[PDB]
Amino acid sequence: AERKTTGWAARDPSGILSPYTYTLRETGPEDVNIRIICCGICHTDLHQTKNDLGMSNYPMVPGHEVVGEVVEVGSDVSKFTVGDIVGVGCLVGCCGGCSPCERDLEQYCPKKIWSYNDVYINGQPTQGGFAKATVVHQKFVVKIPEGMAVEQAAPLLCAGVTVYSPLSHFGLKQPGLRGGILGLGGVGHMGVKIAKAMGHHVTVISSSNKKREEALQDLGADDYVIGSDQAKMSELADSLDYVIDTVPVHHALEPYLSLLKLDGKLILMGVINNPLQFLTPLLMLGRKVITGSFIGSMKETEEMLEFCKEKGLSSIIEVVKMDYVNTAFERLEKNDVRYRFVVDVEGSNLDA
Amino acid sequence: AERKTTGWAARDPSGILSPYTYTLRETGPEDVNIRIICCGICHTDLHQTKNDLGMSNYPMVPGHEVVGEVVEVGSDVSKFTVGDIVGVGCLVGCCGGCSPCERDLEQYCPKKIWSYNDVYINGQPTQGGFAKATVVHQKFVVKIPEGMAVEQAAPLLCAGVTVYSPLSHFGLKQPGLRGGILGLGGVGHMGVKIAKAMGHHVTVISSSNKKREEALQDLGADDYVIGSDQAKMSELADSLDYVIDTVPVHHALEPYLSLLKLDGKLILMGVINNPLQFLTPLLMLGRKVITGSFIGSMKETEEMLEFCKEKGLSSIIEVVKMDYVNTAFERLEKNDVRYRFVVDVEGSNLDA
Ligand SMILES: [Zn+2]
Ligand SMILES: [Zn+2]
Ligand SMILES: [Zn+2]
Ligand SMILES: [Zn+2]
Repeated sequence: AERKTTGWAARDPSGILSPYTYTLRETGPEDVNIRIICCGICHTDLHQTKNDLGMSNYPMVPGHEVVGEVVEVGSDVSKFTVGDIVGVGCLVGCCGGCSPCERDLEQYCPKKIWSYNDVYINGQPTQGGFAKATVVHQKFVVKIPEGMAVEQAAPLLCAGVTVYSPLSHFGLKQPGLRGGILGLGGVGHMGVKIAKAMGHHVTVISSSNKKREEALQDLGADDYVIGSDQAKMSELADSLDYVIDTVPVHHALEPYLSLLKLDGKLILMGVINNPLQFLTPLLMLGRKVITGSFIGSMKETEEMLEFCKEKGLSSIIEVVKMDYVNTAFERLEKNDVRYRFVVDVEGSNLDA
Repeated sequence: AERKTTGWAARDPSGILSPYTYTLRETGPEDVNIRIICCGICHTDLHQTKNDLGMSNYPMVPGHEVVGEVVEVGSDVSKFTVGDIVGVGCLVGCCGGCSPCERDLEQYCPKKIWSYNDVYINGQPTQGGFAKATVVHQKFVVKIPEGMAVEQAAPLLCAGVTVYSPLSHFGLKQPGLRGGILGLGGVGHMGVKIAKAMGHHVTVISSSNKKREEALQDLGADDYVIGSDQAKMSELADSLDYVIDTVPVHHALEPYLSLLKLDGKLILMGVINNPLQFLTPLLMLGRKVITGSFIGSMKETEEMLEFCKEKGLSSIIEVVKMDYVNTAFERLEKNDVRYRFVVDVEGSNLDA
């Protein structure tokens, strides 16, 4: 293609990252060429890296929470002008001609191409944002809002829209609503920020008192309930408009469906690889919903970023240099990060 | 109270009906006193009768698809004028002061009182529509539309709104939609009528070729698929906007979720007493909904009846006299009815 980049790749299920040089494509008519400033780390990167889901193709450059600079723009693009600080999410392509793609629900396209570990329309293995540059179709790039900081808008490109997409789709953008956040991972954490920011009563549900300081002090949730403290669990019995169910492992749905009121939704966003249960007469009891959501579209990623700027959301990111990415992976695995990690990619890896 | 009626009650789990005389209440300020013309039979009546659900209180007069005449009206009622042919559904009371009752979603009230087998606000056991009369709170009575026949509007009071309530709530009243009707019971049968009448492509799904003539000839569904004929089951793989899941026993949800397109709903309306399964990454795949619905409110029962008159729906009812109710129960059990049963209650049971 048109020139080379170096970035840090994984090349076996041990997931240890070391520099890897590769060729980027020629900036085609619709493409946008980006000089990556920083890239965020989150568990997807930890999962594909070490294989885990049994489907990793190596060499693999992670990073899907990308924010950089348009240095070059394809023959047709006009949204972006060179110089613009832009950002790239989990996807880099879709078929553009099926009903999800026309509806601007391209994350739901059957033929979506992922940031890395996939293969693009030209036959090339997609590589992440842990590199000094990337070329991305203009449809999968977003202008990061003006006051917004780069390492700030990078968690927001992944966990931001995963929460804001349902909160916007299920009509839950309304002030007043009562929500539960079951699970305090990354998506959970953002749940308590975007929900609380939309004007919602946010109750964080867990299983131990470890996330009390986090949910109540650092997240500002209105009270914390242990999913096993039956006293307070029953006072909640028909008060919640929705539940953002974030737990990745198998759990009983019925205790959480129980907190829900008439027409209440349980939005599931952790992948439980084993079939979850529900007792059918209780969904009938409250015209309750069991649903799910896969990330966000690009229209919603604009919306969400704009929203967090307006409402001034601020996650507590920890910015590390690229030689630290392996210990940063060890710690993100042992949950030793003070909430999020952002790799400063202008803390470079020059390897021609 | 104020006078006696005779009707036919069940008095043990054998469910055999024989005349039973009892006292109706005094028409209180909000109450409406009705002279029952005809009453429909459906499986609820067959279930409570023979106990089945382990909770029947005897003596028990069935019938919850009631249409009769207001002979007397309480001190405050003004909707109804004596002479009006009215109808009564599954419920006869609710708390009137909780959020479902204010929202006009009274069927979802925690404190709803059922037609029979329950106990009313005055302490009296509620008794059905298999009697020559009943007194009902004005809130649980509906004016049967003008051209509409009495034995016609009686199936419609139960199976009508059970279908029309979700079809109206989930925004599925729109022409064009593709729906599946999984299960051809009573609710299923009405599904294929109200869906087809709203301007939908109706595909009836089953497990054998017995309901072909019924679904295609007598119901006018657009094609029939055996849920096990994998060839045609896979050509349907992302075409349906919704599924009215009507099967009362445990079944795999995932084959039926598979027919659904982006944002497709599976509306469950048969009570599976054992927890149904779903693989969580596929709901995430299509932002698919698993939901349920318990009958309809009274506003929706007006709407629905008015709708079936406008669209001229006509179920094939079989009108029997009250001495036939036991053989009619035997046959409704062996599914020997040419679709619905209606007991002519002006084919009387005088027993003082
Ligand atoms: Zn991420
Ligand atoms: Zn597409
Ligand atoms: Zn019925
Ligand atoms: Zn109520």
